[PDB]
Amino acid sequence: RYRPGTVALREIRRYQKSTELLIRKLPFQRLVREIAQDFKTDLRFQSSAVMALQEASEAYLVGLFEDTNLCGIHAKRVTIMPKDIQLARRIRGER
Amino acid sequence: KPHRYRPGTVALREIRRYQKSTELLIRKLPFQRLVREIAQDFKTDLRFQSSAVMALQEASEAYLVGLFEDTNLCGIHAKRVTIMPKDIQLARRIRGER
Amino acid sequence: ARTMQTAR
Amino acid sequence: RHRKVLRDNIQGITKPAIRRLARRGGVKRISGLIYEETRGVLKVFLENVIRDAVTYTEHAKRKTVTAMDVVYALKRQGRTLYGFGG
Amino acid sequence: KVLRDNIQGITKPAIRRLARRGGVKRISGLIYEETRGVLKVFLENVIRDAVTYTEHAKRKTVTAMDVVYALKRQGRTLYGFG
Amino acid sequence: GSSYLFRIDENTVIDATKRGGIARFINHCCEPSCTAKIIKVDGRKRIVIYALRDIGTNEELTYDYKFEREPCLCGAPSCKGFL
Amino acid sequence: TRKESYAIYVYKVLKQVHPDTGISSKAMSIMNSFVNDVFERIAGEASRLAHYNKRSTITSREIQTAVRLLLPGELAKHAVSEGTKAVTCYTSA
Amino acid sequence: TRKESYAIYVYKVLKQVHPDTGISSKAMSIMNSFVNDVFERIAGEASRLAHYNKRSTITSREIQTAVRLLLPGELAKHAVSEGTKAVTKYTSA
Amino acid sequence: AKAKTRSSRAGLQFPVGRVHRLLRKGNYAERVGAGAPVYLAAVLEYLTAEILELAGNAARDNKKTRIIPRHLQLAVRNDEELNKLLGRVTIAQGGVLPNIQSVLLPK
Amino acid sequence: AKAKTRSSRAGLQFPVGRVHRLLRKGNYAERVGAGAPVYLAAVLEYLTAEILELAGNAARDNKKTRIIPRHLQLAVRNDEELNKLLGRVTIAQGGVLPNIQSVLLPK
DNA sequence: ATCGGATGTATATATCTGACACGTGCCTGGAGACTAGGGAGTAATCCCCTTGGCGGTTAAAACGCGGGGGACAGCGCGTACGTGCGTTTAAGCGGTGCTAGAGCTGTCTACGACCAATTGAGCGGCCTCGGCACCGGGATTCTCGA
DNA sequence: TCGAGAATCCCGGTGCCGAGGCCGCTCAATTGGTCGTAGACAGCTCTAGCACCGCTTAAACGCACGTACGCGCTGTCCCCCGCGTTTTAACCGCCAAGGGGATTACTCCCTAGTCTCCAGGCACGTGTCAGATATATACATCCGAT
Ligand SMILES: [Zn+2]
Repeated sequence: RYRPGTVALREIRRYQKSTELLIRKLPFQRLVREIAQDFKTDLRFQSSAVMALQEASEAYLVGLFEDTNLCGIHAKRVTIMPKDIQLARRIRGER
Repeated sequence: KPHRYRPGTVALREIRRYQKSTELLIRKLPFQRLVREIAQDFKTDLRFQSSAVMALQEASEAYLVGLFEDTNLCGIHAKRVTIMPKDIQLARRIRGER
Repeated sequence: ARTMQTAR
Repeated sequence: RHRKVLRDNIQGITKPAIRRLARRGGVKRISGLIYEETRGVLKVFLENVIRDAVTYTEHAKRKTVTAMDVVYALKRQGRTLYGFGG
Repeated sequence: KVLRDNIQGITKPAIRRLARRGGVKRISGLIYEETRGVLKVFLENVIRDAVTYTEHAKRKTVTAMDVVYALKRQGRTLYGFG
Repeated sequence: GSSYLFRIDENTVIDATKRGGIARFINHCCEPSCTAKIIKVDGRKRIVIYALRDIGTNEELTYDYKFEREPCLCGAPSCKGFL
Repeated sequence: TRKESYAIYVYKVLKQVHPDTGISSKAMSIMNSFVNDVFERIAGEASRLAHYNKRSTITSREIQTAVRLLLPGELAKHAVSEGTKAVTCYTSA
Repeated sequence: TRKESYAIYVYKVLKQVHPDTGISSKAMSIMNSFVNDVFERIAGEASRLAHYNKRSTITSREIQTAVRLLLPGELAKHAVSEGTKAVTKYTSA
Repeated sequence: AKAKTRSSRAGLQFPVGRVHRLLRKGNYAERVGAGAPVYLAAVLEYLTAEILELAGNAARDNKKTRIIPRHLQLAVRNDEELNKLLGRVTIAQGGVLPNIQSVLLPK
Repeated sequence: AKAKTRSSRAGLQFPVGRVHRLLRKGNYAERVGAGAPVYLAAVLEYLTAEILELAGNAARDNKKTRIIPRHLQLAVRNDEELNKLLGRVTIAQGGVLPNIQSVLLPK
C-alpha cells in the first residue's frame, strides 16, 4: 500500500511521457455519431475523420486541465473542482 | 467626529460611477508621451497622427479593463476581495499571453 | 388623489 | 434497414478516462464532481466542431464527413490541426 | 530629445480608475507597477506592428489605419476609426 | 370604483376606463417590480412601463401608483396597509 | 476626393426601424466600420469555401453557407431567410 | 489523380542538416501541413498588405513585411537574412 | 419595386452596385456570381437593421434622440447573440456594461 | 535549352516554380511579382530547417533514428520562438511537454 | 537521519515485422523566349497638419495620516478521494461481406466577363437651426453614528 | 430601528455647433450587347464505410477502507482606504514654421500571356532494417520500521 497521492505522481509521469490516445476509440466514435445525428441524418464518417476528432478533443481537454490545475493551485489547494473549470473557461472567453 | 464614510462605500460608488461613463481614463499627455517613447525603439523621428494616439489609447484602456474584469474573477475565486499580482499573472497565463 | 402618477 | 436513435453514449467518456486525461494535464486530485462537468465541456466542444464539419460537407453535397472537412472546422475556430493535411 | 521613464505618467489613480471601471473593489499596492508592466508589453506589440505597416508604405507618420490594422492583426479589432 | 387615469404632464391625464390598452390591468404593490417612465417618441409623451427585477413566467406584475398624498389588499408583509 | 462609405445606406435603415431618431457622427463611423468588418468576414469565409471545393465562382450558395458558419444561432436562421427572400425578388423581377 | 505535397522537399532539408535521421510517415504529414500553413499566413499577410496600399502586386518587398509581422522577433531577423540571400543570388546568378 | 438601381429590384437599402464592385476588386475569387452581391447585401442590411434597432431602443430608454457609441455597446453586449458575433471586437468611446460581482456588494 | 530550375539558381531546395503557381492559383493578388516567390521559398526553407534541426536533436536524446510526431512536439514546445509561432496549433499524436507543478511534488 | 525491503522502472538482447527508403516508368507542369502594355517609379508641387512653444487656470495627483477590516496563518474535524482488490463487461481485432457513395469522365448550356454608351445616384461643400452640454434649485434618498 | 448629512436624481434655462438638409456635379452604375467556359448533369467503376461475427482480455466497475485534505473558525495585524492640504502638470487656447502627405504628370520596364520543349516528380513495386515486442535484470524510488 503506497501513500495516497504517490501512485498519482507515478501515473502523471507515465501518461505525460507517452502519446497514445486516452479515451477509448469505440465509445468515442459512437459519441460523434450521436452528436452528428442532430445536424444531418445518416451521415458517414470517413474513418480518419474521427481520429481527427479525438486528437483535437483530447488535446483540448488536456490544455483545459492544465488551465484548471493552475486555478485550483491558485485557490491554495491541490484538488480541481467544477468551480475551477468554470473559471478557466470564463477567462479564456469560452463561456 | 465628522461624517466619515466606511471603508468600501466609496469603492462601490466609484465603481458605479465609472462603469456608467465612457470617457478616457488616462490623461492624454502622459499617454502621448508614452507612445512616442515606445515608438522610438523601432524607428527614430516618427510623427503620430493625432487620431492614432487616440486610436492607441482606446484599445489599451479597453485591454486593461477587460483584464481587470478577468483579474477580479480570480480574486473572488480565491476567496478574497483584493487583487494582487498573483491574480494578474493568472489571468494572463490562462488566456495564453505569458 | 386617485389618479395614478409617476414621480410625485 | 435498422433504425436507432442513440441514447447516452456520453457515458462512454468514462470516469477512468477523464482521470487519464487529467493526468496528462498534470493534476493529482480530481473531485468527484468533475466527471459530470468535463462531459458537459466536451459535449459542447464536439457540437461546435461537428456543426462546422457538417456545414462544409453539406455544402459540397456529400454524405461522408471527410477528414479535411473536420480540419477546416478546427482551422476556423483557431484550433489548427496538423497531421491530417492542408 | 530622447526621453525615458514616461510610464510613471500612467499614474496610480489612473490605474485604479481603470480598475474601478472593471469592477474591482480593493487593490493591493503592488498592482500599480504590475499594470505598468503589462501595459508596456501590450503597447510594445501594437506599435511594433503598426510602425511596420507605416515603414512599408514608405511613410513617416503612423496613421490611424495602421493602429487599426495592427490591432485587427492580433485579434483585437477596433471599430471606430475606419 | 377603479381609478384608470394616469399622469403625463400635470395639466393632462390619460384615461383608460373605456378605451385603452391592456396596460391598465397592472395592479399595485409598494414593493415594486415595474415602473413607468415618461419617454417621448416623435414629439409627444408616451407612458412606457419598464421593469425592475427579473419577472418569472406567469408571475404577477406590480407597480407603485404614487397617490400623493392623501387600503392595500396586496397581502404582502413589508408594505404600508393603505395607499 | 471621393472616398466612399456606407454613411447614407446606414441612415436609410435608421429611418426604417426608428423613424424619429438620428445618429451622431462618431457612432456613424462605427457602423461604417462594422459593416466593412462583416463584409470582409463573410466574403472571406465565402472564398475559402469556393476554393476548398475547387470552384471558381462565388455563387449565392457560398454566401449562405458562409453565413450559416459565421453568424451564430438565430442570426444564422434569420439572415438566411432574409437572404433568400431578397435574391428571389431579384431574379423574378 | 496525383495529389501534390512538399514530401520530397522536406526530405532534402532533412538530409541537409541531419544526414542520418530519416523521417516517419506521420511526421512527414505534419511537416507537410506546417509548410502549407505558413504559406497561407505569409501570403495571406502579403495579400492584405498589398491591398491596404492600393497596389496590385505581391512584390518581394511585401513578403519581407509579411515575415516581419508574423515571425516573432528572433526568427524575423534570420528569415529575412535567409530571404534576401535567395533573392540576391537569384537575380545576379 | 422598381427596375433601375439593382438594389431597388430586390427592394433593399444597401447597395448592390457598391457590393458587386467590392467583390471583384477585393480578390475573393475569380468570378462573382450575379446573384451573390444581392444575398450579401441582404445579410448586411439585416445586421445593420438589427443593431440599429437595439441601439435606438436603448437611446429612448435614456431619453436621448440621437445615438452615440455608448448606446451601441449597450445594444451589443446586452444581447445574447450579437455579443457573440462581436465577441473579440472593441467599440471605441463605448463604456462598459454595468455589473458588480456579488461579493462586492455589502451584506 | 539550358533550363536551370529557379530552385537551383537561387540556391534553394524548395520549388520556386511550385510557389509561383500557388501564389497565383489561390488568388492572393493580381500580379505576383517575379522577385516574390523566391522570397517565400527561402523563408519556408528556413523554417522547415529550424524545426527539423531541433527535431533531429530530440531524436538523438531519445536514441532513435526516425523523427516521429513526438519529436516534432518536443522540438516546437521546448523552443521559445517557434512555440510562440505555432501557438494555437495542435500537433496530432504529439503528446505534452513533461512538467509537474512545484506544489504537487511532496517533501 | 539509517537502512534494508520491495518494487516498479530503466537498461540490455533476441527476433520478427511491416513500414520506409529506393529504383522504374512517365507525364504534365516548369522553363524559355517574346510579345504588348499598364502599373509602378520618379519626378514635380501644394498645402494640411504635426510639432513646438507659451501663457494662464486649476483639476487632479501626490503626500501624509488615522484605523479598520481583510489577508493570513493556525488548527481542528470529517469526509471523500484515493488505493487496492476482486469482478464483470464491452473494447479490440481480425475477418467477411456488402453496397452506397465518392470520384471521375463525358457530355453540353446557361452565364459571367467584357466592353461601350449612357446618366443619375451619391459625394463634397454650404448654410442653419434644435439637441444636448452646462448650470441652478430643490426634492429625493442612502448611509451611518445615533 | 432614526435624523443628519451627503451625494445623486431631476427639472428648467441658456447657449453652440454639430447634425441634417440642399445643391451642383461628376463617375460609377446600368443597359445591352457578344463570347468562352465553367459547372451542372448523367453515368460509371470500385472502395471504403458500415455491419456482423467470434474471441480474448484488458479494462472498467464496485466496494471496503483509511486518510489527508478541504474547510471552517479564530486571532492578529498591517496595509489599504478615506480624506485633507499642498503641488503641478494637464489642458486649453494661441502662433508659427514646414515637413511631409497627397496629387498630377510622365515613362519604361516588369509581368501577363502564349507557345514550344522536356524532365522533374509522382505512383508504383520492392528489399531491409529500424523498431516493437518478448524476456530477463540492475537499480532508484518509496515505505515501514529503526
Ligand atoms: Zn402591498
